[PDB]
Amino acid sequence: TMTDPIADFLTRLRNANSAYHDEVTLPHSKLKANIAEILKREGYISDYRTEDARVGKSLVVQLKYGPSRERSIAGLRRVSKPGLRVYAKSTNLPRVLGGLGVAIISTSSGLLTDRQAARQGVGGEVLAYVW
Amino acid sequence: ALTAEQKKEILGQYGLHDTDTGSPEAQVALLTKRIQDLTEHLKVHKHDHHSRRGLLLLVGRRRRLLKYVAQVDVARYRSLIERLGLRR
Amino acid sequence: PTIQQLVRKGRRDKIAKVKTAALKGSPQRRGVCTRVYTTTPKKPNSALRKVARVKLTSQVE
RNA sequence: UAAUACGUAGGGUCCGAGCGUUGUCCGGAAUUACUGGGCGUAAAGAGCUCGUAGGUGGUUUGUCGCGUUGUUCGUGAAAACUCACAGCUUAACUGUGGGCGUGCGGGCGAUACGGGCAGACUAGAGUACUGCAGGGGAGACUGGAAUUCCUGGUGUAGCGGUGGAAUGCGCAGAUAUCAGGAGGAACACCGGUGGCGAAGGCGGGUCUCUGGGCAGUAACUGACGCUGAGGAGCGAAAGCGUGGGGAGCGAACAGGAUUAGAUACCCUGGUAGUCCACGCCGUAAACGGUGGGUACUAGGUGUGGGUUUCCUUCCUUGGGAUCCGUGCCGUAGCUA
RNA sequence: GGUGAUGGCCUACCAAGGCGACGACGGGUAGCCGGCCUGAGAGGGUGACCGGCCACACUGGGACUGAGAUACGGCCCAGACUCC
Ligand SMILES: [Mg+2]
Ligand SMILES: [Mg+2]
Ligand SMILES: [Mg+2]
Ligand SMILES: [Mg+2]
Ligand SMILES: [Mg+2]
Ligand SMILES: [Mg+2]
Ligand SMILES: [Mg+2]
Ligand SMILES: [Mg+2]
Ligand SMILES: [Mg+2]
Ligand SMILES: [Mg+2]
Ligand SMILES: [Mg+2]
Ligand SMILES: [Mg+2]
Ligand SMILES: [Mg+2]
Ligand SMILES: [Mg+2]
Ligand SMILES: [Mg+2]
Ligand SMILES: [Mg+2]
Ligand SMILES: [Mg+2]
Ligand SMILES: [Mg+2]
Ligand SMILES: [Mg+2]
Ligand SMILES: [Mg+2]
Ligand SMILES: [Mg+2]
Ligand SMILES: [Mg+2]
Ligand SMILES: [Mg+2]
Ligand SMILES: [Mg+2]
Ligand SMILES: [Mg+2]
Ligand SMILES: [Mg+2]
Ligand SMILES: [Mg+2]
Ligand SMILES: [Mg+2]
Ligand SMILES: [Mg+2]
Ligand SMILES: [Mg+2]
Ligand SMILES: [Mg+2]
Ligand SMILES: [Mg+2]
Ligand SMILES: [Mg+2]
Ligand SMILES: [Mg+2]
Ligand SMILES: [Mg+2]
Ligand SMILES: [Mg+2]
Ligand SMILES: [Mg+2]
Ligand SMILES: [Mg+2]
Ligand SMILES: [Mg+2]
Ligand SMILES: [Mg+2]
Ligand SMILES: [Mg+2]
Ligand SMILES: [Mg+2]
Ligand SMILES: [Mg+2]
Ligand SMILES: [Mg+2]
Ligand SMILES: [Mg+2]
Ligand SMILES: [Mg+2]
Ligand SMILES: [Mg+2]
Ligand SMILES: [Mg+2]
Ligand SMILES: [Mg+2]
Ligand SMILES: [Mg+2]
Ligand SMILES: [Mg+2]
Ligand SMILES: [Mg+2]
Ligand SMILES: [Mg+2]
Ligand SMILES: [Mg+2]
Ligand SMILES: [Mg+2]
Ligand SMILES: [Mg+2]
Ligand SMILES: [Mg+2]
Ligand SMILES: [Mg+2]
Ligand SMILES: [Mg+2]
Ligand SMILES: [Mg+2]
Ligand SMILES: [Mg+2]
Ligand SMILES: [Mg+2]
Ligand SMILES: [Mg+2]
Repeated sequence: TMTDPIADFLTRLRNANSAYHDEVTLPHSKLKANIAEILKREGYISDYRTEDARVGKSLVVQLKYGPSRERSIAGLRRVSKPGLRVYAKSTNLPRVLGGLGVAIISTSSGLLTDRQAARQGVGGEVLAYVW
Repeated sequence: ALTAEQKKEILGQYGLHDTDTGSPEAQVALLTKRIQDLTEHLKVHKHDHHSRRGLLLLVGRRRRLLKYVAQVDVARYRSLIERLGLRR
Repeated sequence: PTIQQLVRKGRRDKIAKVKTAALKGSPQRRGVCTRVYTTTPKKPNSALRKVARVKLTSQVE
């Protein structure tokens, strides 16, 4: 049972990075689209896209790798999952790699990066710790 | 099992129209007729645990479909229950 | 252990293997000697030590 | 018997107006693993299923925002901790008002995700159209070879047995061997690292009723999904009840033998059971020592199942593609 | 009917229910808390003093006084203890 689309998408991304893929195909969703917004604007995924398939709209992810073959994303771990969900206050926003990482936070405006949320003073739910 | 002639007949007089087959009502009708015939047979053949497993599987399927129907629309659910004689 | 199991059962901490049962949590007990004798330690170390059997205020032998 | 570990000495070490012992409690103890554990064998996946409650959800179209954060004033006693200042000659102490005070209240303004509410769609799931292979399951029917036994011939001194021998059965005619008859259990070859079954496990055929799994058309329902505490059903063999059956095999039990000793290994036999019918009991190293389900991730070598399509002889493990199950070896990773 | 104040606080009659596996009722433990010790932390332990509340006054009960009684050195009764 696909009981966590976000987790499955992140697992697919990290697995594709490990297997040295170029394109990852997933069913398309609004949450997937906006999360791709976040990651692409941060510069972790070279570029996304949404297409049309036999049944439902999907998406393909284009990654990058460091100039010396370097992996673009090192580790991917979900934080707030079905059952165990995690939130944060305006002051206790999570710190990843001492700021070297990006944590996806759901705030009133939408999903914004950790720095955006910290500067805006807004908070919400942290989605994934990307490094 | 139910063969072509009466399976078509049951689809015909129990479906919304004469084309649809995958309706929950068609599902329940087929399941009920099969279970009645099969319980008639099992009252003769006693220790066929292998097929009473399918018994329980079909019963679970019936109950799951009935839960779905009662959750979605109660009027049709109760009408079907009454017109087929099921206790629940 | 899944979160629902944790909620269902609660996490139990170790039950302390309390030593020195005689003082029952006291740093001291006073007693009266009943006998004086000697005993032989286990196989690795052999000797003739002096041990005393004492009656305690907590009535433990 | 020649101690840096006992005691004495010196010398040295830590500490100090206190120094040790003991005892309670936290820590390292991530040694109850939320942060932040593991389950193959080191301790652990139950024996396997359906499935109630609970826990959880495959999509987008829509509002209320009760899960949520959003800010404003509005509570949070003093005392204690943290910052700074202030003085007791510095000294503990307090002279000092700020600052601290991790939770709770309503009013003002948000909707991204996270529930219920709401109508619609289908990539899960499910049925529907036609095919498929199969030791799947239950009842009944039936054939064969063989053991054993009864009867009857031919037929002669042994037959059988183990490392050897006697218990054993024979001169009342053994063994063998041939005719006939009886009857119970089980089906070699097919038959394999193969089928199916959720799991135990299941195969000589025939018929009867019937379950499960898979392929193409994708017609239809449309968030029905997943798994499951308790509960309940299934569940090898051994064992028990009742009544049948009881060839072979064979615990226990007798004898023969080896052995110092054999209440065993071996031999002669041989009762439970082994089979039928219905009830029971529910444990196995019930193992793949790995719970179930979904998604993703280089290959190589085979089986079986079903599909298509082309060299096209269109014969053909000729070639391509597809999906299901099934053996072994292997990268990256993981792992003691 | 009763209370300074609603209410099974007490009484009568009606109905059979209420509490229960998001742990009732049962058993052992023990004053709660701001706090004290520990730990980077979450957390664990714990309730010295001070302080905010609670309950107790030889053991069991009850009531008077009033704005105010669990009435510690206020009252009555019963048991124990000591004494005249
Ligand atoms: Mg969605
Ligand atoms: Mg987690
Ligand atoms: Mg069939
Ligand atoms: Mg010496
Ligand atoms: Mg010494
Ligand atoms: Mg010294
Ligand atoms: Mg300690
Ligand atoms: Mg652990
Ligand atoms: Mg082990
Ligand atoms: Mg286990
Ligand atoms: Mg068991
Ligand atoms: Mg608001
Ligand atoms: Mg406010
Ligand atoms: Mg306030
Ligand atoms: Mg103050
Ligand atoms: Mg401090
Ligand atoms: Mg000063
Ligand atoms: Mg201050
Ligand atoms: Mg704290
Ligand atoms: Mg729901
Ligand atoms: Mg439509
Ligand atoms: Mg479907
Ligand atoms: Mg077949
Ligand atoms: Mg049967
Ligand atoms: Mg004869
Ligand atoms: Mg013969
Ligand atoms: Mg359609
Ligand atoms: Mg379940
Ligand atoms: Mg359920
Ligand atoms: Mg259970
Ligand atoms: Mg349960
Ligand atoms: Mg049962
Ligand atoms: Mg039962
Ligand atoms: Mg058996
Ligand atoms: Mg048996
Ligand atoms: Mg017996
Ligand atoms: Mg029996
Ligand atoms: Mg019998
Ligand atoms: Mg017989
Ligand atoms: Mg024997
Ligand atoms: Mg013997
Ligand atoms: Mg025998
Ligand atoms: Mg067991
Ligand atoms: Mg087995
Ligand atoms: Mg299992
Ligand atoms: Mg799984
Ligand atoms: Mg390999
Ligand atoms: Mg590697
Ligand atoms: Mg009134
Ligand atoms: Mg009342
Ligand atoms: Mg009344
Ligand atoms: Mg108390
Ligand atoms: Mg505190
Ligand atoms: Mg800590
Ligand atoms: Mg802690
Ligand atoms: Mg406390
Ligand atoms: Mg005070
Ligand atoms: Mg106090
Ligand atoms: Mg008060
Ligand atoms: Mg009292
Ligand atoms: Mg009083
Ligand atoms: Mg007093
Ligand atoms: Mg007095």
